[PDB]
This record gives sequence, structure tokens and C-alpha cells, in this order.
Amino acid sequence: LQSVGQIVGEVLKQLTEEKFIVKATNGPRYVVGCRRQLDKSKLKPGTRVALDMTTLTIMRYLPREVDPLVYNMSHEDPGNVSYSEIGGLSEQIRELR
Amino acid sequence: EFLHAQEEVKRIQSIPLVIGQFLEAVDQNTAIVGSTTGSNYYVRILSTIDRELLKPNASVALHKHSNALV
Amino acid sequence: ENSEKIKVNKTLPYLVSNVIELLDVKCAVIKTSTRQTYFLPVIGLVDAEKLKPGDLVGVNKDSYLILETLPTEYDSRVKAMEVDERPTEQYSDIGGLDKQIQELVEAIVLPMNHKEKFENLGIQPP
Amino acid sequence: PAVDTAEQVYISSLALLKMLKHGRAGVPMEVMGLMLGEFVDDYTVRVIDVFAMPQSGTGVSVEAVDPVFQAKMLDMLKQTGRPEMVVGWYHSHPGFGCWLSGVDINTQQSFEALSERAVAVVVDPIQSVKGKVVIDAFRLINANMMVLGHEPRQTTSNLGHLNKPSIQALIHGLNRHYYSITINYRKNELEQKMLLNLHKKSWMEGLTLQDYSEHCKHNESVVKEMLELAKNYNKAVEEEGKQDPKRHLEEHVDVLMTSNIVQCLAAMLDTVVFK
Ligand SMILES: [Zn+2]
Repeated sequence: LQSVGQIVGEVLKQLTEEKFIVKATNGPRYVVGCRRQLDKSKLKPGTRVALDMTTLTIMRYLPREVDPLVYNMSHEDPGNVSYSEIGGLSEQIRELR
Repeated sequence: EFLHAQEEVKRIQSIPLVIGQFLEAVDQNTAIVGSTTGSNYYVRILSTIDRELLKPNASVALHKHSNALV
Repeated sequence: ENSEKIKVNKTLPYLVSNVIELLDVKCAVIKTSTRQTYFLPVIGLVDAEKLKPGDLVGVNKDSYLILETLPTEYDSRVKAMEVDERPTEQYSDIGGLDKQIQELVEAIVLPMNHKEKFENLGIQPP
Repeated sequence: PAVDTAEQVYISSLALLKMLKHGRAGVPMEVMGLMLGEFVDDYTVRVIDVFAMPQSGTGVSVEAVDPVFQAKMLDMLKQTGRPEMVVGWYHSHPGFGCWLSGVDINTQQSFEALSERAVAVVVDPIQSVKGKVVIDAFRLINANMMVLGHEPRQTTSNLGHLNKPSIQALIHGLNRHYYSITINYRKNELEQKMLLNLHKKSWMEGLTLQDYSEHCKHNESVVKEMLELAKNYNKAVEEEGKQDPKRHLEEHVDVLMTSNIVQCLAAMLDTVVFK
């Protein structure tokens, strides 16, 4: 309960080895710095990172967004349908495979 | 004392700073800028900023609280 | 005492929010109803196994920690589409339509009633 | 009787540091706690120590000051070397200025009930970005004592009018329901020399030559800027907006000169000293 959530945001140009331009998801564009210890090379334009919501400093570069819409668009049951259940499409099955 | 004062001036434009877009300057010490929050503001220019860089669409960085163009 | 400290820290202006994929270093990403995303170092008072992407959680209005799991809400119109009054017109009140009545009943009610007469045949019910 | 504008609230460095630490930890939520000190006289109130109230769901309200926690905390500090009294309560307004909410007035009233000199202290953690310490102290204005009783603080000296109130407080009710009290940081030796160690520059780095490749980069790049600058000087003397000559020539010459002197001098000292 003592913990506080961090602000997510995509990152942009690395102005220096310490000053970076993050872009909070549906939010403003800031210039911010990595905390102290995180890598700087992997901090490339297009890496989801968490922001401390007091100084907006970069911490905990997250892998990437799954966007639960996409999670539903993957973890959906397609059925047990096999090729031996489709009939009369043999040439078309050959093409698709 | 001048070293102290100049150190404070430098300390003003330290991170975090909110990025925005430069609109046309008003006077030597102030200009209008539209922050990337969407809102527009009439903001004092930091006298250290070189004026030639102020193109009418340049990306600039403002103080997070006072929106000061720094 | 620890539980009542939780209870006093469970006053409910909650900021209902959607869950996004979970991370290891067990910890969650949240999208608020105010369309801003947060990361939580720890999910909160709910367990990781319960949550899932595209879920409805009530979070702290300021710290945004998850402290409630909510029943999914689709839309007010969708609930308005639900029948609560349960109308009363009898099948006897329908005249001449006996063949159509039988077709509709065998197509709709029978799969709801039994499912045994269909599964004993192996057919997909209409 | 009445209080005066020259009243000074003395915040020691330790209490001040604990105030910012608790504020910067509590954000975005506010944080509250009780200040430990003493009312030395009518014209000043001293605080020497402070401790944090555990957070709750009541926000910063009179409900938040836990009686048993406060009693235990006071008892334990009594047998460690600080039997002070609760001179008041601090408070944090994240982002929003050093004003007083309506819910923030009743709690200060409750604190005044114990002692009329009980001051409230509001500390903004977020706005204290740098060596600007944004902090203010308040005490209630007792309604009629301003409405008809008139000026609530006797102006016997000029020590109270040497500061300008913040417009935010005036909007939220400064000089109408609460009045500010001048803040004074009573630091002393053995407490300032210790804080100079955060950047001390130990003699180890005092006698390093940095790295010659990087210093060569600085010298060469600065020289390129010198030539690009002096082009503008040659263009500008002809004239008969950030005028390059004065500003940039003085700055660049100063920086390059001092950097090179320091590097060469340190190299010479290391040459003569390290065998
Ligand atoms: Zn307050």
C-alpha cells in the first residue's frame, strides 16, 4: 500500500547520454533523465519506460505494450478443426499451406 | 555572487521540462508558446537563450511549473 | 490491527481502470478511465492469478494501486436490451401459426431444455 | 493582546530535511505529522525535531493524527533525549501552492485548541525542485479579531514586512482566515560542515588530470566555436540579439583558459609529486 504507481510513456530522441525526450501515453512531451543506473544504449526511440510521477525521471524501461485488445485477439479459442474436417478445398488448402 | 547567480540561472532549465512549440515572439524578454499539453501561454524568455534559434515552429522546453521558456 | 489499517485505507473513491499485460520484475500496467497509463511496482490487494488483460479494477484515486476487482460492465444500452418484465402472451394466444410455432420451439427451446436428444444424435443444434 | 508580524518560526536543518523527505515520499498523496519544539517566547516559536504520521484514508484531517501512535512516539523520544512538546503540525500540498484548504483550517483550529501558538506548516515537495525551498507557516485569523478587532498582528517592527505573500494564498484566503509567519532556518556549525560533504570533492579527485582525450575534445570543439564566433565578430565590427563578441568570446575564453590551466597545472604537480 505504501507503493505508488509510475507513469508509463514512450521515449524519443536521446538528447545527451542523460537527457531524453519521453512521451507519456496520451500526454505531453517532456525532457527527462534516466534514474542513475539503467542502461542508456537500450533506451532507443520506441522503448516503453516507466516515469516517477514526482520528477518524471526515467526508470524501469518496460518491454512493450500488449494492448489487451491484442491479447484477446491472440488468446481466442479457434476450435479443434483439422484439415480432415475441411472438404473439397484440397487445392486451396495446398495453396494456403 | 555572479557565479552563484549564473549557477541558479543554469539550475532553472534542469530536467524535468515540458516540451512545447514556439509561437512568434512578443518582446525581448517574453514570447508566446504552446505547450505539448495543448494549452498556449504567454511566457517570459530566459535571457540566456540565443534569439536566432527561435524559429516560428521550433521545439522548446519550458519550466514544468511556471511554463517558463528555458 | 493490520486488517483494520487496510480497512481505513480502503475508502472508496476508486478510479475504475483496465488491466494491461502483467510483468515479472506479478506486477501490472493500468489504463485509467481518464486515459492515462500507469505502472504499478506491486499490483496491490488483489492477487495476480485473479487478474487478466482487459479487466475492470478499482484503484486508489491518487496512488493508483489496485485494491478492488470489479464485474465487467458492457454498456447501459446492452443492459436495457435485457428483458426484466417477462411478458405473458401464451402460445394458445397465437392462431393458425402452429407449424411456425413448432418450428421456432424445436429450434430454440429444445436446445435450452434438454440437449440430450441432440447430443444422442451428434448433430449441432440450430 | 495580540501576536506580532515579527514572529519568527525557527526550523532547524534536521526538521526541515525530514519535512522534505516525508513530502517527497508521500506524493502524490499528502502527508502530515507533528512538529516537536518549544515556544521560547511570544515573538518566536522554535521547532527542533519532527516525526511522520502514518498515512491513512482520511487524508490530512484531524482524524489522521493517531492518538496512540503520537503518545507512543512522544514517550519513546522522551527517553532518547527529546522531551519537547508538539508545537504544531506540518502538511504537504503536492504541486498546489502553499495555501490552506477548508479541511486544512479545522485541523489547525484543533491544534490551536491545545496551544494558541500552535503553527501549521505547509511544504510543497514537488515545487521544491532545486535549492528553492518552497515552505510556509500559517496561523488562523480568529474571525472578528480581523473583521472588527482589526489588524491581527501588531506591527511593532519592520521584521515582518520584508517578505511578499504568494498570490495563490491570497486567492485561498491569506490575511482573511489565516496569516503567514516568517520562516527562519536556524542552522549552525557542525550542521553546515556536515552538509558540505554531499559534494566535497575529496583530494583524490582534486589531483586527477581527467582524461587527455576528452580534454582534447573539449579544446578542439571550443576552438571550432571560437572560429565560428570570430567570423561574426569580423562581420559585426563593420557595423557603423546576442552579440557574439562580448558574451560568447568572454565565456569561451574563460572556460578554455581555466580548463587548460587546471589540466596543465595538475599534470605538473603530479609529475613532481608522484616520484
Ligand atoms: Zn492544506
